[PDB]
Amino acid sequence: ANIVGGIEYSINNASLCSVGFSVTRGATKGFVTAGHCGTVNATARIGGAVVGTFAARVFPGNDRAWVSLTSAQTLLPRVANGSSFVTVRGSTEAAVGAAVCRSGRTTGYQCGTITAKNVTANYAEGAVRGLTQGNACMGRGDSGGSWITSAGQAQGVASGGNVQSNGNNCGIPASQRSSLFERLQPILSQYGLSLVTG
Amino acid sequence: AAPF
Repeated sequence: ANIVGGIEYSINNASLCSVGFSVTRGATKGFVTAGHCGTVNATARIGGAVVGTFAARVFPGNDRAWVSLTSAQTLLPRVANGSSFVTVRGSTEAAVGAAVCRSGRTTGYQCGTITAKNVTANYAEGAVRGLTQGNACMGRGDSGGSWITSAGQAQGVASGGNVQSNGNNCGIPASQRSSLFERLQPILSQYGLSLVTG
Repeated sequence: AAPF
């Protein structure tokens, strides 16, 4: 399978999540995603084919994971934006006020701006601290997907937000949306990963 | 907030 940020993957033939970013760890290929998407050793599938398993995760507290993939997967420095792509150029963290976009299997590619950093989400499983908040909308299934600047600077992977009855926060005004992401920096250092870029 |  071609690994691009934003596409859908299922976990243990059950839950759906989105790919964050293509990465490597020495000769091992992988992608980073959301910790709540799977437990260590859960099986990841893309289009019905097995592509890898969860190698590690942290959730709650933080919300992060990396899946190591088989050798046959093709890592790409890209994030899906409809039919086109956003090239990954690095991981410079943007500041409050910067515009940002995110891509996921549920709402597609949405952009907004970063409104706050170091936010705590009180999920039913326990708190998740240090999240950054943006007002791009997102829905159930978007978790783990890519947060990136139009310029290609990777920001993080989707964690969660304030959902309405329709399964997303796209029907509410930007001013009231709270879409949270886990910063990428700490996941790269924690797992010793390197981003695939182009 | 809920996870996703």
